[PDB]
Amino acid sequence: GPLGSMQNQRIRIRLKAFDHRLIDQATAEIVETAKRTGAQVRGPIPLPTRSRTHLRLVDIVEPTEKTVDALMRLDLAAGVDVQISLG
Amino acid sequence: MEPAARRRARECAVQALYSWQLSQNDIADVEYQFLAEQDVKDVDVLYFRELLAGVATNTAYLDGLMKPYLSRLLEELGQVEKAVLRIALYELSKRSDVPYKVAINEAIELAKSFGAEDSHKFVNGVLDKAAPVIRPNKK
Repeated sequence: GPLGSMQNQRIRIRLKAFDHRLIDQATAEIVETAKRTGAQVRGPIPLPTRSRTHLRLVDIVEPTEKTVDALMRLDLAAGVDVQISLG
Repeated sequence: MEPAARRRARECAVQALYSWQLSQNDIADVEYQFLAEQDVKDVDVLYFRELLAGVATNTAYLDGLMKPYLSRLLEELGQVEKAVLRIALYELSKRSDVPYKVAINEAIELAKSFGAEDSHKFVNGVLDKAAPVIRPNKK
């Protein structure tokens, strides 16, 4: 069933990639999707590169059903790993 | 120079200015949110605040300084590199309380930490050309 109002819940996203161009494009796409959605963005921030892997963190606050649906529809490029949670 | 807290402030400023580049949120909200959610107990927070505000209020100027050195790139400048170079150029041009060599060296170290492969060599090359124009005394 539907996720309900998601009061006080946050979407937390961690991105990884070997290609910094791909990671920054995916980050931008996630930000745009969230903001067009009526949600707010925290970050994104870069972390220090580890084992030649670029890392970004971004969160989405006050997500709506339209936010979640827009994120699902978004096609993220091959070569970027996205870990995502809601709570 | 410089104190570890100021080094940490510049590190945090790269992260926050990356945030601002990507989110397009108001810089006042970026400052508030970053400081509310990030661990800054070891940071010169005043310097961090002054860096965001300064880079944000001089971005056209800073990007103008940077533009000629980007003329050969086939790809858009990376977001981390853009943040690092904005900060470095800002410090060279407005924060003469930061020694010339510190501003340059710390930019190279930030590119090494956060940037693309060989990012730090690119940053070194840009600053080697731009820095003596901004601070002709090299101090």
